[PDB]
Amino acid sequence: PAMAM
Amino acid sequence: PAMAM
Amino acid sequence: KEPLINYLDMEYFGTISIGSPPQNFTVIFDTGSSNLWVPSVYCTSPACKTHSRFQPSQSSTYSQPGQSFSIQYGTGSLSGIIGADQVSVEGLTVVGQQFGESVTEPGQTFVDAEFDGILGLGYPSLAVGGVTPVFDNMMAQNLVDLPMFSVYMSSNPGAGSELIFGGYDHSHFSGSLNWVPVTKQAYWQIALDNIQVGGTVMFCSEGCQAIVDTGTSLITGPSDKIKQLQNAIGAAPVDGEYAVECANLNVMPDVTFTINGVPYTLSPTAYTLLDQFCSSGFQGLDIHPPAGPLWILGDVFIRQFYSVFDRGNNRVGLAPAV
Amino acid sequence: KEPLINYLDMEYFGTISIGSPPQNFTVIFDTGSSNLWVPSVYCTSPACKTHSRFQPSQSSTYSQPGQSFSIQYGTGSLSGIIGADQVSVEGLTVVGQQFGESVTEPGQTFVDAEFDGILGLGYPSLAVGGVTPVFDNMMAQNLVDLPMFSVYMSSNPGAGSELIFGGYDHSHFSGSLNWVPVTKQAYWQIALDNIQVGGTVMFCSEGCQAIVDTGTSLITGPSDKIKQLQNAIGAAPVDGEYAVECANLNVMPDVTFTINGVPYTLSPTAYTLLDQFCSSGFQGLDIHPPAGPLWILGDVFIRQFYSVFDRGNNRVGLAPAV
Amino acid sequence: GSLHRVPLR
Amino acid sequence: GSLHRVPLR
Repeated sequence: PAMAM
Repeated sequence: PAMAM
Repeated sequence: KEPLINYLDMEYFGTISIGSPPQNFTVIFDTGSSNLWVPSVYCTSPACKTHSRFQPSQSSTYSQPGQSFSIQYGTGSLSGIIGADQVSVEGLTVVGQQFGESVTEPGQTFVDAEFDGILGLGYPSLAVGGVTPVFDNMMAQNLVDLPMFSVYMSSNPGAGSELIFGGYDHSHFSGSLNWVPVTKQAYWQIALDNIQVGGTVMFCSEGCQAIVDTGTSLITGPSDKIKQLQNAIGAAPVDGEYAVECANLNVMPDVTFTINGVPYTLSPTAYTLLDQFCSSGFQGLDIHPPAGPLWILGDVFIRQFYSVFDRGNNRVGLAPAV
Repeated sequence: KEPLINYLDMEYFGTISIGSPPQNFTVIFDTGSSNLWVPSVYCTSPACKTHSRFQPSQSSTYSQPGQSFSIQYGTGSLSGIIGADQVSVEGLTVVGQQFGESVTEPGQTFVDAEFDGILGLGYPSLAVGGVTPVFDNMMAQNLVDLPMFSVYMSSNPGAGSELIFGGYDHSHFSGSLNWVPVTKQAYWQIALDNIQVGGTVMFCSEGCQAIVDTGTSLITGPSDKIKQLQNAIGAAPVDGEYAVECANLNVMPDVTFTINGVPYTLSPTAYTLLDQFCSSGFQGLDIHPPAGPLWILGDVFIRQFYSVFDRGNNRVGLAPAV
Repeated sequence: GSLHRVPLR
Repeated sequence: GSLHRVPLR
């Protein structure tokens, strides 16, 4: 999964 | 089914 | 106010269940009203804390019609919302039955009332909010073999006292049933030909209206007529009730209610409460017009006369209890 | 009584949802309290009829913990039962959040209140019944990136006014944030060094306690000190509020609150409400011990100073709003 | 024919 | 880092 900001 | 009384 | 003050005195109680799983409640079967209501878990009054309170969230079969409710028993309103769920009464289970979940102050004295709610058995015209009464649902759902129910109230020791839905038990009464037509379909209202004391007509000489009410403990009537009846039988005022000397029981007069031409006689033994002292089984209660004035044949009367309530033919059956 | 009288005046509102499907409610985000409550469908008061009322039976995710509740805002109690369900606040959804379903009389004036309930953002020690506050659940459920939330209250035209969970927006304030330690973890309580008028110390010369409360419209303080403050700025008593001649605005003195050694100055333009007439943004409100006495930096203050509430470091951040 | 009895006390 | 904004009126 993409790493959140 | 049995007839009820 | 005390909304339920007329139900706080000696009553008979039964048990019912609502919801899945079942939530039990002690209720009064009242032919003098037509709604079913029990305390809501949302009633936070101190008076509700000592009773079983319906908890909607714990019942998988509960649903809310959307309408709220408010009922009056003559001494203050009781309000809440209307709910629907399965209601069970010993052997029978009505599905989708609507009832009230009371929230507002029920009255300080309700704190020690031995019942939680009331289950009205009167006609639908008396039901508030046009909510279908339990017995009407029983008939509509074909749960009873005959469109009637009957009540037996035991004077001794009230062990064998019972309510019967769908018929009557001939072992609770002698002779054949005397039928009386219902004059106005709201309460189980009937007509009295006259009321006599000592074998002499003294009231309603020209006839008057009355109702057979299981929810009323004594036999009531216009307060003024009752006073005349109290001293005619030999009763005397006390703290707030009318007492009678237990000794003069055999010297007191018979009180007879003539219904549909038949005499319904109450010996002083029958109209006197032993509750070590002896008090009067009669009390004043003025029902305001247009409903009243009315005489109410309560438990004191029913104990002497097994009563049958027939919705199929709109009549009342009476006969000496056993 | 009027349990919510201190919330009936100019407030900012937001929307939240409870249950499945969602039931919307307009609430006040109050850092001056810590419970979340909304009207219960079981509240039959006339005052509740004009509001959105929570209907438990319509929500598949609702459950009842079993405990009832009662809250006090200083002018009367509000009671009901505690419920649990999913609560949504723009983007975030807290599961199992407990809240109150109020049933008792909320107060006649609540009839026209523009909000339905209140969502407290204070510390858990202020929560009644030991019910976990919404923001504490957000932190416990890792819904926010930083253990803080911030509030921006727009003075114009309040279009851009917003509450931010999980951080702050630097576009709403100039310069760097000034941090103030929370002195007592209940309300967001802080210490004032002193309050001065016209550049001269006039109150709390030796320091006093205050709280930053979004639920309070004006800036409050001990009623006696406020009177002294009212005539010092040039305010005058009227029907029930303090008015000021709009003309003498430029001749009125600055009111400065010194917090943690930093001056927080309010020009008369900032502490005066235009709501065609001009009135005082200050009002007396005596909080009883041991909690009070307190000064309350309400919306009037927050509009001038963007506020950041940080539970991670137990402090408040302030800076000139933009 | 069945009778549905409800005990009262 | 995400900001969860709640409009107020």
